[PDB]
Amino acid sequence: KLTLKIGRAEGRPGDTVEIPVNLYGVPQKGIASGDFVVSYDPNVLEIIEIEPGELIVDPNPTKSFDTAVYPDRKMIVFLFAEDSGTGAYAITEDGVFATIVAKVKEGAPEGFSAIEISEFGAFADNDLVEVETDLINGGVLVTNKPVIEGYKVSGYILPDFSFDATVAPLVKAGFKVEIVGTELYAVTDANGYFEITGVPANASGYTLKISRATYLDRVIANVVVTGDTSVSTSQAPIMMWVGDIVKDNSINLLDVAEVIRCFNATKGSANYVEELDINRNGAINMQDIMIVHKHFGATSSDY
Amino acid sequence: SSIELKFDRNKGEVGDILIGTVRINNIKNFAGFQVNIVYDPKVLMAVDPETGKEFTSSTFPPGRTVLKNNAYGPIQIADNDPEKGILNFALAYSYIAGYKETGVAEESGIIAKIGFKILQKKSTAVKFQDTLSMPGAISGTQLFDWDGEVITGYEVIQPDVLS
Ligand SMILES: [Ca+2]
Ligand SMILES: [Ca+2]
Ligand SMILES: [Cl-]
Repeated sequence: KLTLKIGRAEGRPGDTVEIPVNLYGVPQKGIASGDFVVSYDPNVLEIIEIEPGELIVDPNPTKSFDTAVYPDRKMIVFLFAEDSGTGAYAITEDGVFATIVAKVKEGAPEGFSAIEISEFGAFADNDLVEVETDLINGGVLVTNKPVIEGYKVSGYILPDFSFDATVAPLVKAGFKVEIVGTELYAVTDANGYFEITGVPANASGYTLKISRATYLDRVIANVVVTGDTSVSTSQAPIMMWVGDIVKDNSINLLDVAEVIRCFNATKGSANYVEELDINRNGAINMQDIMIVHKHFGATSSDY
Repeated sequence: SSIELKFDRNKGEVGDILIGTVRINNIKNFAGFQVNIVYDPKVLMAVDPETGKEFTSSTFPPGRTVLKNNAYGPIQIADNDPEKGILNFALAYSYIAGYKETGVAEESGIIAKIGFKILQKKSTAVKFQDTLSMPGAISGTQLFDWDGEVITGYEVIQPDVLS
């Protein structure tokens, strides 16, 4: 059964949206003519243009298909009449009859803004016989919720040592997680959380590189992205080992030697280097060294 | 569970050397330590207990009977201020995960022997004392296990006054 459907779109104020006008159940005899009027809310939408759809087969589509946009009347007039005079440019298949290209206005109210077939004349086939037709209204869902293409890769990271609430925000924050071979990255927040959005689909798998000054780089290979991907949870975080201070991807004596150069320094003193204060308690001492020792002799592969 | 400083002799003449022995007792899974020790440098001079050679800023006390297996990479650090009567030193195994795997913890032993040469026969005290660079220490002592964690819940046994 012949049906004319105004489609749906979703946008934020300022977005350009495309609202398809579809025809279904087109008779075997084809459709040679049609006329109808759509009403819209010009508070929400500025119509930019109406593109003839794939169903419009006139090489000069404007000769068979035209619209008249009347913003003051809140109306778009659609007129179709196969221009060949012999049935050649009659609509013969179901599909997109036209595309309404509209800009959602800069300070437009939110909510669903209906686009409705407010007046309908007739669709008639090549023999001028009127075809009985169903009407379906549509519109644009205007919200302020952002939509990102591509996927979110997220997770939790935790340093492997003991610390309390006075320093948790300092030691949990600042891990860089990089998607290797891209410019995509995230930095952990005060809770050890990171998320990278807009990550392209890749079922072959990404490698993630987790890095931070004084930490042993961690590489997580084969991260498959076919959707939003969580690589770890706050209860079972990705652990990171501190002690790669002289950066050679190994925790060894040169790393400990660097802490010793600041041995017993306290926050505010000449020789205090905040990075060497492993546990950030305000003093550089054997307690910091013993944290380094937790993973002594370790290299990135040992994770 | 304790750490103690104790002297072999509590009396002496100018020029004698009193041997202060730092000892740990029943310290579970012990793998390292740091201590801060204060004395009055007008009365006592920190010296090697066997040679009488005077301590400098970098002198690490000899004589420990624990953490002596070079397989686990002991690292010793001294940061004394003899002019101000302060000894501060620390030693630990670096390969604690290897020491742990062996499964035999050295929980009692000597960690330092320190001579104090008598400069004056004046009543005087030597003691573990807290210091700014060791927050959370137990009277200027920090002991560490083979997991690299601070050990708590032990007594610090100070020596009696040296009269
Ligand atoms: Ca290193
Ligand atoms: Ca510290
Ligand atoms: Cl892990």
